[PDB]
Amino acid sequence: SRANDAPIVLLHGFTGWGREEMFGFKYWGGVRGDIEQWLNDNGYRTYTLAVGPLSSNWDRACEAYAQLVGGTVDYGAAHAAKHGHARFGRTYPGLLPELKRGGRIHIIAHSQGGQTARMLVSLLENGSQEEREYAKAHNVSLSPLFEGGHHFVLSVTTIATPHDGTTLVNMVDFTDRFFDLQKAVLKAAAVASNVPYTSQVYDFKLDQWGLRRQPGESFDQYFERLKRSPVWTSTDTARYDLSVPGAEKLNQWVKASPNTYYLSFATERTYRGALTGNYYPELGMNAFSAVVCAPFLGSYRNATLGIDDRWLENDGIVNAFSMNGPKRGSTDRIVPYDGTIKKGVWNDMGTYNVDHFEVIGVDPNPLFDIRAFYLRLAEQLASLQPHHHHHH
Ligand SMILES: [Ca+2]
Repeated sequence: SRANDAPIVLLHGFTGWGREEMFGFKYWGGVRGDIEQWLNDNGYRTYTLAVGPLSSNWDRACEAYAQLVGGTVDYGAAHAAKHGHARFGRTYPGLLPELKRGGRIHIIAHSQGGQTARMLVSLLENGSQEEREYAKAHNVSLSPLFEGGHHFVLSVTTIATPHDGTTLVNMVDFTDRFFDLQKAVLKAAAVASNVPYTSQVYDFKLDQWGLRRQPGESFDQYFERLKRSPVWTSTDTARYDLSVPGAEKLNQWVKASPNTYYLSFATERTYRGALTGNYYPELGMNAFSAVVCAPFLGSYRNATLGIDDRWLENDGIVNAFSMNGPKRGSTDRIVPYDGTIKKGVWNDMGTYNVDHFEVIGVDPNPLFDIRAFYLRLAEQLASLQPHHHHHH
């Protein structure tokens, strides 16, 4: 039964856009519909975050905070100076001013969005010691996000998240395939990549870096410039955070709050080969992933980097082994779901036979009851108790 009234907030990964972008083709629902609308219609108040898809988890968290409470994005003086980007970004009206009033939220995140959510919670709770100290030594102002003490998040749900990174980033032609992936997503929403569209369409939100598609520039050309930009070349990027070392690093500081519930969902759309031990993509997997990404993910081994046979099963984009929760360089606890949702630990809700894009409806899958998946999820989050009790 309903035990809390917190609103649900949806969060995307290395790909994603606002509800008004892509001519309305939703990241959350894709060809299958509108996930946010489905939840709202069924009585679970739901909102959508849109943040920089290629940006670091840190930038994304700063953007999320501001998008939630309202205001101008504050990346932190120490952080901005450390990476040579702007300190202030876009201004948001704020989706949930109630947060400043004691309200809470459930975050449902997909792909890299899971890392962002974890980071958000950490910053909210603990702030940033480095930002606090930089503020004091330089006499610069400080965003509340870096103070700590905030309690807005009742839970975090991650779906197909690379908590321990994805081996996809080790592909020699990663840079080109990655951007071709973006092109495939554009293709899914019936948008061409060789057309200099005058409407926005897909805003990558690179205010901090001063980058944006110009008049007369198609996505193809825009991506060519991005590839040579700091959002692809720096350590303050999705590219880095998505990597096995980059993830481990993030895990070294981004910890599970003992005040928040965490749910994890894994995905797989592969089959094992008997003679090679490798994993192959199943019939139905989004075409781009099956041809370009899956073969690699299910065959790439690296002993020195710790990548072995447990890393081969994948969802076409991320290794399944990486989803149940942070493990590399982490102190977080992961617990297999036993009918009871524990606090401050990762509740491994299992593995689902869906690919990276089918799970959000971007790639069709008629055997996947997407509406029921999310409704079941919403009902489960709504049943979370704001404070459980110790019993026999
Ligand atoms: Ca499919």
